[PDB]
Formats: sequence, structure tokens, C-alpha cells
Amino acid sequence: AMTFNIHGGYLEAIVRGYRAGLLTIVEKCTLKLVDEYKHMLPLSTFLEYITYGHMIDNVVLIVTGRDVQELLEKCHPLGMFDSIMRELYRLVLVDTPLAPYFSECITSEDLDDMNIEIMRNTLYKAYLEDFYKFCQKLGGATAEIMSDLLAFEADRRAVNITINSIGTELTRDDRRKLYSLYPYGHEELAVCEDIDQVRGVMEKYPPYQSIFSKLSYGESQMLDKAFYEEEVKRLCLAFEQQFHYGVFFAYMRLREQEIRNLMWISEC
Amino acid sequence: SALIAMIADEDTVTGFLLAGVGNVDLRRKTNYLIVDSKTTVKAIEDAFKEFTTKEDIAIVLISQYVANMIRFLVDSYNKPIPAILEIPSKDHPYDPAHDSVLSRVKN
Amino acid sequence: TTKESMGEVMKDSSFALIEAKYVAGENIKHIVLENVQNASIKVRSRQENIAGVKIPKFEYFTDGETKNDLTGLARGGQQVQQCRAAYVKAIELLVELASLQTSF
Repeated sequence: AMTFNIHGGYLEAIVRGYRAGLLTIVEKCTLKLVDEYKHMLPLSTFLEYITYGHMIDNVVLIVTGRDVQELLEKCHPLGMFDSIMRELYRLVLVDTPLAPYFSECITSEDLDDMNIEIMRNTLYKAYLEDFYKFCQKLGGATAEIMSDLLAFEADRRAVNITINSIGTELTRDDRRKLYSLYPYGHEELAVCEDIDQVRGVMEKYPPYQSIFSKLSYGESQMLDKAFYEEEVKRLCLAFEQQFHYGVFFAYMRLREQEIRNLMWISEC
Repeated sequence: SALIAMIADEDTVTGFLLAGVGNVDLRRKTNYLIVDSKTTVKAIEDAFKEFTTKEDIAIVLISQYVANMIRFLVDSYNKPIPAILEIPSKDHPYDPAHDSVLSRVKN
Repeated sequence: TTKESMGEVMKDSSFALIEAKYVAGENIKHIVLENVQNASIKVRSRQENIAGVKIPKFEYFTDGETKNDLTGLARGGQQVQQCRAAYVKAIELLVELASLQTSF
């Protein structure tokens, strides 16, 4: 790990200090994190991939279609990248690795990205492309953590699909494809068609296992809330704060988790 | 037929607007979005006298009567069906005051 | 009785918003606005003559015709159990209010 000493030490130290500094309100915190990232602008690629996911979210918000510009402005500039409808999705595909896969999944542009169920598939494809961009970091321990998080997201997507999207008529093969290395293969959770039966198989996934536990909130929920406890655990994975590695994406995730905790606290 | 609020705390209104269809009681295609607090909610009473009374939407909604400015709809107590509303909390606990149907229901 | 159910209805509804913030964070906002798994806003009301006086049977959402649902969100079940229940209460509230005003 002498490469950190040879070069890139100052940027890594600044990123580590920004991470350790952080332990409406959520929007303000996200904007502050974006401003810190812009001031800062290896670990840089990981931070870029995290911003690519946060921009896939804003692009899916923008690819659809209502004060959309105001909604994007309310979002963080890291989430709402300044560089950035079929034309809207195509323009989003440029400068954002995550967007083109979302456009491919959304064959009907906004119509195939309806917020009810179709936008879930579009955002899943966007997250798959963002995970490909993260894998473009040529591997690593942070890449392993990202793969585990992507597997958790895929398991949550498959569990939510089996729970509710069967009524949405998302094909089981397509839903498994919609639910995304580790995220790619989740046949154990897709084996069980029944929602109650599939919930146990999804919890059997190692990312969901040992984290959800009772999972009164979590695996029962739809969308991508099945691995909510695993997300907090992955945040606690960054709590190790091992130096000489690339953890800028971990810093951004920790800042986002702090913002989410502040939002959940809200008044008192 | 339907029920258009077009102004409220909007926290429960967004979740109660629409999921599959019904155009959220045409609050999106017509009338106004359930969100409020950006402008005077007396215009909400005007819309209820205009849009809700146009037989498209049966009822409306206003929160806590404090900043709801529902005193303009105080005369809307007559003809309860065109103008019927009850103040929920929706993070703004209901405060009894001159409103669309609050005075009549309380009495 | 419906008024007594009111207020507690909003207290139950707030839990759906808290669950949505915990699970899916910010809503879709704009036209979509998320947070809805059931209780599409469609109703069916008719004036019925009771005791020789026409009384509108104001059946609002969650008790009115053409109500629709679109699967369930991360907190869509909580929204259905909280927000849609409030709509069911409000249907009876509006019907009873109209009937009471006419009868008075």
C-alpha cells in the first residue's frame, strides 16, 4: 500500500477527514456533501460511481416526462449532476454510465418508467449500469463491498417483485433480470413464487442474512427496503475506516446515511 | 364521483391521491394538486366553490384551520354535498375554527 | 362516532409517511408523488329520500366506485392501512355530514 504514500496522500487524507467529520434537513446535508465533493474535485473513481448512482436516481426522475426542474434543483447537485422522454433519457446517457441501461430497460421512455412499477425496473437497470461502472475500478476490497451492496439490492428487488410486482405482471425471468457478479445470480430467491415463500429465500441471501434478523421492517417491504438493515451494516463497514484504500464512496454513503438519520429524527 | 382537495398538508393526500388510476380525482388533469402552503388557501375555497361544486369532485380537504384560511369557505356550510370537509392533523393538528363544515359539524 | 374516529385517522396516517421516509426516503414528488399503493380517488354518490327528504349518500374514496390500486410500495402497505383507511372513514363522514345538514 506504499502507492498511497507515493502519490494521492493529500486527497485521501482530505476525504478521510470529511468522512470522519460526518457521523429539508436531509436535502441541506446532501447539498453540503455535494459542495464538499465539488471542493475536492482510486477513491475518486468510487466517489464518481456513487455520484453516478445518485445521478441515475435524478435522471430517472428527469427521464420521466410538473416542476421537474424544480424537483431536480431540490435534489443534491451530486445527485443532480449539472452535466447530465426518449430524448431526455438519451441525453442523460451521456456523461452518466448508469443512464443508458435505464433507457434500455425503459423501452417506452417515461411510459416504461412509470413510478408505480416500471420506474422500479428502470432504476434497477440504472443501478446495474452504475454497478458496472463501479466494477470498472478493476476490483478491490471496496469493489467487494460494492458487489455485496449490489447483491443486497438485487435480492431486495427480487423479494419486492415476488411480493407485489407479480400483480404488476413483471415476468419472473424479467423480474430476476430486473433484479440484476453477486447481484447477477440470485436464483435461490427467485425459486419460490409465493411472497411468503420467496421472502425466506431472499433473506437466505448472505447480504440479507444476519442483518435483517426479525425484519419486522425490511424484507416484508416492497421496492428496495428488504436490505435496509444490511445498508446500515455496510455503513458500519465504513466505520472500520481502514486507511491506505479507496473509501470515498464509503464516505459519501456515510454522509447520506447521516442525512437520512437526521431526516428520520425530523422534529425531536 | 370524486373528491378534490387541491390544497392540504398533502402528506397523507399524496398517498391518498391515486395509485393505479382515477386521475387522483382529476386533481392532476384538472383543478390543482393537493399540495398547499405555497399560496393563499382561500383560492382552495374558490376552487371548491367552482370545481368541487361542478359535480366532478364531491369533497375537499383543509388542515388544522390555522393556516388553511378556510374562513372564506365559512358560508359553504349550506349545500353540504358540494362543500364537505373535515380538518385532519396530517402533522398539523386540527384546531377548531371557522371553516367549510367545521362550525356546522361541531354545532 | 365518525368524528371520534377522525384525528386518530390522521395519527394512523402519519405512520405511513414515517415508514415511507424510513424505507424509500423521499417520495417521487411532482406528478407521481409516490406514497400510494391503493385507494384511487374515485367516488359514487346519490341523493336518497329518507323520511321524505332526499339525503345525498356521499360515498368517497376507499368506499366509492372505481377505486383502484397499483401493487404495493416499500411503505405502500402502510399507506393503504393508514391513508386509505382515512379515506374510508371520510366517505362515511361526508355522507353523514350531508345527511345531518339536510335533516337539521
